Amino acid sequence: LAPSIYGHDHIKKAILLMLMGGVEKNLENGSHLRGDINILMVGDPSTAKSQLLRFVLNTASLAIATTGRGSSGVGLTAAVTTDRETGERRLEAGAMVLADRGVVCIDEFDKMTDVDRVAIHEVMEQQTVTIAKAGIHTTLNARCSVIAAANPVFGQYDVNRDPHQNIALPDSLLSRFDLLFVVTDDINEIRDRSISEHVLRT
Amino acid sequence: RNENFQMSITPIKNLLGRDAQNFLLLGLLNKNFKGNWSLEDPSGSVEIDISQTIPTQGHYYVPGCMVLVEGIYYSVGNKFHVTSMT
Ligand SMILES: Nc1ncnc2c1ncn2[C@@H]1O[C@H](COP(=O)(O)OP(=O)(O)NP(=O)(O)O)[C@@H](O)[C@H]1O
Ligand SMILES: [Mg+2]
Repeated sequence: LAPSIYGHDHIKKAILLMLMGGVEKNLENGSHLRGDINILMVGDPSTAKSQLLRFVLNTASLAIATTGRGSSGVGLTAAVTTDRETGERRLEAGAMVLADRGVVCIDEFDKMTDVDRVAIHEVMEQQTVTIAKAGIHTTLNARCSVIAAANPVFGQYDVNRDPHQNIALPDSLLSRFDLLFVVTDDINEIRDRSISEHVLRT
Repeated sequence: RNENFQMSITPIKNLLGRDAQNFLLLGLLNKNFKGNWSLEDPSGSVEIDISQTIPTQGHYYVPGCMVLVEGIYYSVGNKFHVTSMT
């Protein structure tokens, strides 16, 4: 995976297992346990977080790209529109629904407005989204691995302070990710030599 | 042009970050302003430790002399530990 990215071995391992998520369970009364693996890469700039998202976007069978500012919460779940073929109100699938039995890539994830992130919760918790507007009252499948990229509240990770203080997102959202990765561009001559000569070959 | 070299010289700037590895240098024998012995190349300079070295005996080794040097680079002190000099 991503042979043009140096290092990040544990992340590429997690990405591989996330492309190949575990079996979904269905239980009594139709009770449900999800099988996707949800990954959050949070860390310093220029740590290949976006490039790893772009590799995943090019490698999964079904991947939908999104970015924090560019994504509306409605544009993420599903949107009501009038089908001009007939004149009726109809739902248009958003990114989370289009990625069903696939993955969603989210770059600049912590830059989202919170009324967007309020719409992330049902996909993570229930693999579904629920619509209750325009006289349309439905639930849609959104069964997909979210992989996301973010930065701390400060421009770089501050090891003097706690993860909940470094990381912008609520704990009620962070707990829904399977693996929370923290990466840093921590300076070191040996690693810098290695990554540099790799990038020049690239 | 000498047959013995055509191992081969790495310019001093190539060393940086290539930790704990054998190299052959060619350099101007400085004494740095900090006082330490040193080699300089058009690409850069590095401080040297001579305390374990074996020079070849048919030569003088004054400052500013161009010297071929074999040694191990150590990034921890940014030193170049000299095996031998000629
Ligand atoms: N380990 C690496 N190997 C090779 N290139 C790398 C590596 N880490 C970063 N880069 C390069 O850094 C550039 C920026 O990568 P990118 O994925 O946008 O970083 P990022 O983690 O998303 N930073 P940011 O969006 O500011 O939080 C790309 O051109 C990558 O090729
Ligand atoms: Mg990025």
